[PDB]
Amino acid sequence: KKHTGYVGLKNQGATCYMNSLLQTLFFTNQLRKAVYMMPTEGDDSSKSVPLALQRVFYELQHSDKPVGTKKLTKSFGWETLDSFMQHDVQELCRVLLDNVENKMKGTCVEGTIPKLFRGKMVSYIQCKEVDYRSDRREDYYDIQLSIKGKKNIFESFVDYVAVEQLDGDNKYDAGEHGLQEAEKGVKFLTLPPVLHLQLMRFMYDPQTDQNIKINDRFEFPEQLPLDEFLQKTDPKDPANYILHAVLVHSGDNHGGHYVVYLNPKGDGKWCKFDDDVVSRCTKEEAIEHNYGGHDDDLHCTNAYMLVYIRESKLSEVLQAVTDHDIPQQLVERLQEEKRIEAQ
Amino acid sequence: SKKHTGYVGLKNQGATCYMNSLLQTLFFTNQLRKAVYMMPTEGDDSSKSVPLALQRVFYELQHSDKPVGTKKLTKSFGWETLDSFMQHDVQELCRVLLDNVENKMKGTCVEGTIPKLFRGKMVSYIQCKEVDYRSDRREDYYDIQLSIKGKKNIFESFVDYVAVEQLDGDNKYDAGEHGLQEAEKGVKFLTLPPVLHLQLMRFMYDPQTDQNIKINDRFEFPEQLPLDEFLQKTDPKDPANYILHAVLVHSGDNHGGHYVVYLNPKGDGKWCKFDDDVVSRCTKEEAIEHNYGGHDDDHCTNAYMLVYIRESKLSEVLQAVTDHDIPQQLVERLQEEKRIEAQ
Ligand SMILES: Cn1nc2c(=O)n(CC3(O)CCN(Cc4ccc(-c5ncon5)cc4Cl)CC3)cnc2c1-c1ccc(CN)cc1
Ligand SMILES: Cn1nc2c(=O)n(CC3(O)CCN(Cc4ccc(-c5ncon5)cc4Cl)CC3)cnc2c1-c1ccc(CN)cc1
Repeated sequence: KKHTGYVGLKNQGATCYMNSLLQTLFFTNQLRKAVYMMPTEGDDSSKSVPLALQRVFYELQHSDKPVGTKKLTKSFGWETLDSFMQHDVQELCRVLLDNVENKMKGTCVEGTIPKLFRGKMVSYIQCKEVDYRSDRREDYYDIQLSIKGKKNIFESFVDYVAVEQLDGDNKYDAGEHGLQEAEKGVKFLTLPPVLHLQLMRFMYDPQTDQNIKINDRFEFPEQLPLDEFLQKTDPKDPANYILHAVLVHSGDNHGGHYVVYLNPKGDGKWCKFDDDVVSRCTKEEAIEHNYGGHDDDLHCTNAYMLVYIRESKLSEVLQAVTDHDIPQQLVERLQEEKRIEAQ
Repeated sequence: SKKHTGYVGLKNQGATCYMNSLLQTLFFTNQLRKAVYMMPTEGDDSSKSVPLALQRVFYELQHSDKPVGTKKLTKSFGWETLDSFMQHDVQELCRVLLDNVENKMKGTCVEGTIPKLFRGKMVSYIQCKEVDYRSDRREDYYDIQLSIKGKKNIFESFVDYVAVEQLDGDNKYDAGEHGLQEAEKGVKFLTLPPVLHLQLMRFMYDPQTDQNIKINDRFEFPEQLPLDEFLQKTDPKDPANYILHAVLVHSGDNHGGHYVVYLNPKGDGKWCKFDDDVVSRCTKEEAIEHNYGGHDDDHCTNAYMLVYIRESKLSEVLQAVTDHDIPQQLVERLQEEKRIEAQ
């Protein structure tokens, strides 16, 4: 642990992106502190997902040996390779963050999950020839960006908010106005302090009747200005984002190699987390080397998920955690477990 | 205006002597402020509950741009008259306040925050010279009263504090079975807390007037204070190096004099003067050297209490506080309060 100050997670079976996600959440310090505050007193140790996350986080913060997850995987039910093949990374994030948000209801940290992670967008449909429009505001906790045909994150976001035509056979059913020509789009109302972006790195290919991986080059910046994708900017807080984590997949399949790059303090000092092995790495190894190979090389290593933190919130999100942020009760609970196990 | 410094004052409401000085001192003990916010003040009465009254003063100190009142707070613990404050020393009011919140933090996630911040351990011994008898008393302490008359500075006070006293001749020690014996009395520090409260003995009983008088002698205190040599056993993993945080000052010879506090709230050596409702930036010299007290050649303005913070604990003790550290429940309760009188 002393190489970097950070401890790894055991490779325990094939859980694909799990270890990567767990480190990403662990180093969302404000989330971690909120999780320690959950009132898991009466919870049963084997079935409680909130306690199990407390346990993983406690061990990540204090253990100098790699940390196990078997109680965690048992607690939310994904104990086989199939569970991870049949879910996307953001679905596992939703499973975990939903559990702890519900456990935080009625406590001092209620609402921590929404405040850190959920933004607001509006999706619209506008009829060209008649006076009819439909608006639906929608909350989101992650964004799935299209990469195929796009060179970088900015072009992905341009694509995401682009106006789409519904004419010809596409025509919009406008109800009492009949079939109409219209343009459909989405706009961002807000962006959250912690921004979870998944890249669409598998696409359904009819040729094989199965999904294949997209290995194309796709660039993302260390610093991400997003003000121009809001509907209305705030001069008092520009939507400037800072890269926190790069979740990486090497290979073409669920048998590939999953790792995560983080700079946990947000200072641009990066480490690579490869299950039990954590090592310091260059910024290039974390960012540019995970852009993905371009056509010429004749490279299946590339990012599928990025975490950005709003500039204006970085010091709050990444605020230091001391072991006095872990309640004595929980400390004793987990330390009792260690004594039972070691004998 | 609060924008001068970012800090707001407390109203001068009658003669509460050192109270406003001590409230700012505690408010800028950030780790303690956050714990106080975490207290479960659901069902207590606003005019009866001291823990709720402290939350409310702290909440207003953190959010209001007008000076903050204290009548609800003084009413909740009973000191409504100048006599109430005249009869107690500063550390007694501190003890009253910290006792209330610590009791209220039992069973909660922040249980024990008060001892962790403020309590040290000392051992007091009497050792018989000529017979085999020794009496040892371990004791907790939350504050230290330092003698200043005849001492030039804090180091000489601490030298005095731990100096061995001879019990012989007419002040021989009653050693019980061993009769009257000659012995040596002393004190040793086992631990020093992260937040160190030092009262200077600036009032001494004088036989000439048969009453207490203020001692206005020069007594120097440093910005950095190494204390390792006063520990019975030192720790090479954490030296007892302390950083000056606050200087509580008195002007006059009288409880009718002027009470102010100087703080550098962030511990970065940028000082402000807190003069009830008026907070202003000041130089380091006005906070420290100007409060040493007039050297005889010539001043009744001087420090009576200093707060030091252990070097190794500064970033934890002074960890920044956002409004996310205040539970939404409590915010609503205090905002309902404010609307009722606003109308
Ligand atoms: C289109 N799209 N692509 C996505 C994607 O990649 N991710 C990352 C992973 O969830 C999935 C891929 N792994 C790596 C990986 C494993 C095995 C193979 C493989 N096995 C056989 O062949 N190939 C290939 C790969 Cl890249 C990392 C985690 C997440 N969401 C994606 C979406 C999507 C878009 C909209 C919605 C509705 N809002 C829901 C989902
Ligand atoms: C000896 N000793 N001195 C102390 C002291 O100064 N403080 C600071 C104050 O509590 C007291 C002084 N005021 C300012 C002040 C007000 C009025 C007059 C005045 N008016 C007319 O005459 N004099 C003069 C002044 Cl300086 C500020 C707060 C606290 N504890 C002190 C002790 C002490 C030592 C051991 C124990 C047992 N552990 C208990 C107490």
